Amino acid sequence: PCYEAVLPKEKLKVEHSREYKQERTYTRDLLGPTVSLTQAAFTPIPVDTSQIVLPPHLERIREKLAENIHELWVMNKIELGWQYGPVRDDNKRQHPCLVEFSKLPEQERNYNLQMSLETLKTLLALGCHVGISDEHAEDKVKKMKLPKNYQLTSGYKPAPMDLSFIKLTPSQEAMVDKLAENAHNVWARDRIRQGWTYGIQQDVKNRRNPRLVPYTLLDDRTKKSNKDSLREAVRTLLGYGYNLEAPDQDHAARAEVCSGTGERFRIFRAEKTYAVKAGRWYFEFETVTAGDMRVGWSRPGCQPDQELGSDERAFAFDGFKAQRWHQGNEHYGRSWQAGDVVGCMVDMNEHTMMFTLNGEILLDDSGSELAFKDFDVGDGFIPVCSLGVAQVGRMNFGKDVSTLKYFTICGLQEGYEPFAVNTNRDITMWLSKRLPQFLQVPSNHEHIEVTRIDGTIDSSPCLKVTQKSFGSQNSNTDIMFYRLSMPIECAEVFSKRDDYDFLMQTSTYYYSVRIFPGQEPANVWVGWITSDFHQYDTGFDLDRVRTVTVTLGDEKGKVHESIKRSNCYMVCAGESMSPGQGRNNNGLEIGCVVDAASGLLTFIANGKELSTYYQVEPSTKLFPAVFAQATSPNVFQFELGRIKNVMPLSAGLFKSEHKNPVPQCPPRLHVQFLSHVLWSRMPNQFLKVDVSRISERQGWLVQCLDPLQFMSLHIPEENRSVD
Amino acid sequence: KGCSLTKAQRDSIEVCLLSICGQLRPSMMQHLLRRLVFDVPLLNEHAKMPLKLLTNHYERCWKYYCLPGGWGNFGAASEEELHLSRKLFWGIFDALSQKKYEQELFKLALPCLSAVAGALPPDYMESNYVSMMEKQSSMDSEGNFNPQPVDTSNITIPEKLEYFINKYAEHSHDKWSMDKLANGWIYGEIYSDSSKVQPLMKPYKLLSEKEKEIYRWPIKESLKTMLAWGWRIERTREGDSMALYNGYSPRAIDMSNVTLSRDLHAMAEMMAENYHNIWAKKKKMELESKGGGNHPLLVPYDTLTAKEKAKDREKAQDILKFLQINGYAVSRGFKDLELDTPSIEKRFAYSFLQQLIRYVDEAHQYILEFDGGSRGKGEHFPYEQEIKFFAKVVLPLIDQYFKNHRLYFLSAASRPLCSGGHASNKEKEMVTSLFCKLGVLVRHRISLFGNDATSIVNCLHILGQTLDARTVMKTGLESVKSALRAFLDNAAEDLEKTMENLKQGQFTKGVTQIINYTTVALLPMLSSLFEHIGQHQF
Ligand SMILES: Nc1ncnc2c1ncn2[C@@H]1O[C@H](COP(=O)(O)OP(=O)(O)OP(=O)(O)O)[C@@H](O)[C@H]1O
Repeated sequence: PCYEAVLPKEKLKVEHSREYKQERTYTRDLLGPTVSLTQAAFTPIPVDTSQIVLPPHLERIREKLAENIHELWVMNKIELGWQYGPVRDDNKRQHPCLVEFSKLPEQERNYNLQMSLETLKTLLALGCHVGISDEHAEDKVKKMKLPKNYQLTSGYKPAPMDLSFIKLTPSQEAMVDKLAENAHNVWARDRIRQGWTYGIQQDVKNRRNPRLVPYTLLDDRTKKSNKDSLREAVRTLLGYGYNLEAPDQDHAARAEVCSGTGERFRIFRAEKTYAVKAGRWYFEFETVTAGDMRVGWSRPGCQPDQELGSDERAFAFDGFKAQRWHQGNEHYGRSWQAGDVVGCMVDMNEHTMMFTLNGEILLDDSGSELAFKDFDVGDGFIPVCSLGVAQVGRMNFGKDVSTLKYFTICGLQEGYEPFAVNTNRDITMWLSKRLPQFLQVPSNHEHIEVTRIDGTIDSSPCLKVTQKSFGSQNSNTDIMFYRLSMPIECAEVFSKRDDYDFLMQTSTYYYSVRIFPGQEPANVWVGWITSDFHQYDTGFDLDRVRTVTVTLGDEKGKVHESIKRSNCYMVCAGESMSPGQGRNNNGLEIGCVVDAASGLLTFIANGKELSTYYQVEPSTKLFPAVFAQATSPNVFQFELGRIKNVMPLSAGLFKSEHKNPVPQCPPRLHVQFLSHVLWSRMPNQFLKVDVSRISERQGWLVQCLDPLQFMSLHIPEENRSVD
Repeated sequence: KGCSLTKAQRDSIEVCLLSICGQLRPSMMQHLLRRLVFDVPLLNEHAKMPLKLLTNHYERCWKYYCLPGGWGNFGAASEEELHLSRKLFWGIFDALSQKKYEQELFKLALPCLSAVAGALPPDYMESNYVSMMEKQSSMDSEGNFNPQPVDTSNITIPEKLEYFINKYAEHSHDKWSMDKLANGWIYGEIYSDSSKVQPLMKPYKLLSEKEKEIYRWPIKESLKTMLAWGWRIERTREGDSMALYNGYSPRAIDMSNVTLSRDLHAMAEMMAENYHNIWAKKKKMELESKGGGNHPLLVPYDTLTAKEKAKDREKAQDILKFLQINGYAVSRGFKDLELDTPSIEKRFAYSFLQQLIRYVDEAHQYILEFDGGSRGKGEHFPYEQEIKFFAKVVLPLIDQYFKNHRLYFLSAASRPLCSGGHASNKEKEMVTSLFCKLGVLVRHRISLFGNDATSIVNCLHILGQTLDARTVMKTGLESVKSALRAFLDNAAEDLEKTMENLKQGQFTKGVTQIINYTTVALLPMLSSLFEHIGQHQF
């Protein structure tokens, strides 16, 4: 059952799959990118210690170290009431290992000796160096007395020299605690090797464990178990004088690398039509959590991908560093704590902007209160904010004057008006889109350049991709995703000098891609993709493509048919090369053929038919696509030519040219690339859904009762749909 | 550096170079700094202008060297700049120490040395790794260029390299033939230069056996001078694939289009200076053979201009590119065995402050000898130059260094300056020992001080309100603790006897000198101590 998958102290709730819900706009909690939840899977990672070689003073200390410490742990158990007996059963207060190490099973004695060895070697592997303070310390033998009755059956007196004398410094204590962490991690390693996983209770029948859990989440009683073993081991080791010198402890900063994909921040702003061109306005921004947030005014041309203040689009204020942001970073103001309000002011007519923090007006490094001295009106200014990783913020546009709390103390007497001072309908607020989409390559785009090559009598029409900024500094090499705008429609019902008749009745289409010399082709992938493809990764491989296998079976269970579904149907040119470095003579020519009647995706490279082939479902829209990493100024080229007995891609794409054997590249066809610079419109009204636990017998209830609707505009060629 | 210049010409050159270097990028001038580190320590009359230019550089770009990130636009240090700056600082410091006191030279040198000290990070680890073929011999003072050739005839090449130069011999013969084609030579039976007919239209399998050796031997020397620096070069399966696949018109695989890695671009350019220096060695030998007509291009490669340097970059680039085209691998000559970061002595500030320890203990021994000789009328001692150097540079340099690095010595990686700035506990306690020992040195010695006691008191009290006393009495070397306690107790009875003499006599000879020392130095000193104690709750 799924109820027992919940983390121990964590409580089960049924929550919205998406971040936002239906609530008041000023109480709305804007959310930044979330931290990557890598802690969900508890994978133990004990550090390997086989490479560790024990110092000679530690081999010829640890045998009697080990014997004394197991005599001490049997003392620690006789404290709880643990008695020796012939029978192995622990419940009957009898156990044959309470006797001296010679008499007790030598196998468990040796396991104790090598776990002591593991403790010492792991101290060495943690950098915890050990240096004997004085050899007279182990020359002298001080040993507390133990009565026979309080003692074990053996005459050995485990009590070493009085342990209250020695104290362990806090850093040494910390490293030793996380050494015990490593010990329980080794235990978890053993359990996983056994086949023994996390659960809620001891089920020898089900053969799961409950207690498998990270140390920070570990249970109290076993926590104290490893605490007592830790105390005993380190106290004895210090009692023998074998002083351990702590390794240097230097600070390390990770600064929230763990996040969903590469998104560092999310930008929230109003609609462009709400831009202010004259007057004076005021709004508020409430910082629920202190973080790397920015708030201020942006121009309508602000890019959702770039950070606020880097360019000329936006003017913003940063809290932690107390930095103003416009075309660079300069010092201004102070840092905010959780709950602070930092709402902004703008005077458009004299072209100035000011800021406050909990009412008091922030000042510059100099005495000037003016955050940004002077600026041109431009096309207007619109409220904006930036939320970092694991950041929560609220914006109040002053639709209701009473909700603006510091407005009365500062902003009202000066004459500032709320941004939504006179509006009957709520403000439409736009945020940065998370999922990338395919859009036309801009001409101004300095990194990607597209050339359309007209097809002559002897040459097919070609589209060639070039990088203008290749070989220059600041240029970041990352895999770009390219596709063609128009898709190929497969047949709805699968049927179960060239020859003019065959070429007229056929439904097979062909395009080819030439990888220009100098662009090594292991970085180039060629094939088809569908409209569902929206995956952006800095490192792409054919193994990680999303796929599913729907198996429809008959009544008794036989799989009478199985279907493979995937958005990506692509091949790699590096593996396509049969001769190593045999491609540098001339650019390699991947060729792709699609049979709309049968749904067969086969690839022909250098005149030979590659083994890889795909089968797609009927009525599937396939977009030609090439993914490549740039290693040369010239990356690749699209070719729209036709091989023998195959219809060029123009016939498949355009309906008016269905029966035209001559290849064509109409202006409608263009090369699009995956990009993240797009905004999304947050719906004004959301569905009303209430969830609650009825009872343990009845479970959690979900209810939605009132309808909402939106009219969607569907782009036919792109197989897309937007509100 | 030319000598025949007039004074006005020299001044014009100084101001031009000053303005240019001041307004240039910080990264550009490290090339010139590499010659400055070698020319300044002479500290002749010529080194004055280098002193100004170093002062202006380090005052402009201190924040770059101090902050690990520096300016975001300017970048950060490369650590060879740090190494050369360390060598420059130590050379100026010690050379100025062993040379005699000239008032103008020392006043001009102080800002420079004290600015290098401020620019250099205190915690700076010494780079355990060293350089190859340091070319200070090449930039020799006489002749301006010594193109020393690195010896390479000791290493031999294996059969892998045999096949490699065989294939590159085919490849070079291929460019021979395409240059032939682009030039216009044609096939024939007779030999004529004007007719454009070469006697070599017969194929490679018959091609003459002398004609590779003019490719082999130069390229052989080239690969051996690679392998002399420490390359261990190996081969991949690409050459095996070549072997398995298995006068004439060739085709050239385009080859400049493939771009190369940063470190191997640096690799090609450094091998390029080695081979251009070998070339300039034979050219210079030809010049002494002729006895005249000095070749203008005999200038160092660091001073050559890029157009003429392309002449060996093209061969560097294409030879390395064909090196991994035929599927070998590149290796750095050496990899560091171990980094000695645990050493607190590895910090710049550590070695610097122990150098201060030795110099101040030297000053202590001197002031003892000057007190033993102060009972003589004439204090004509050889150590006046040493004490002038001390009180004019080192103590003012101590002032400069601490008023540049307040935060580092006050930060113990606690929480201020989250970027860092940790001064270790024992470093801190020995700094406090230096403070107390300087105090001991300067007590009741104002009259012997040639009006330098004012600057001494300034440095003294700024050190007084810049202390780490809490750290020192929680952790320290107890002998250092005893020394500081003894200094504070000596001052303690000084205050009592100055209460006494001033109460028996309301108005103010050794006792007169010491009471003047009291009334003009201890009151600022006591104010600084008490205010520091009361602001940091010591
Ligand atoms: N190798 C061993 N040598 C000596 N005594 C042992 C050994 N293993 C277990 N014991 C004894 O049995 C007790 C239980 O140890 P242990 O933690 O291995 O139990 P477990 O029930 O297998 O659970 P887990 O290892 O998951 O915590 C110990 O406190 C000790 O008294």
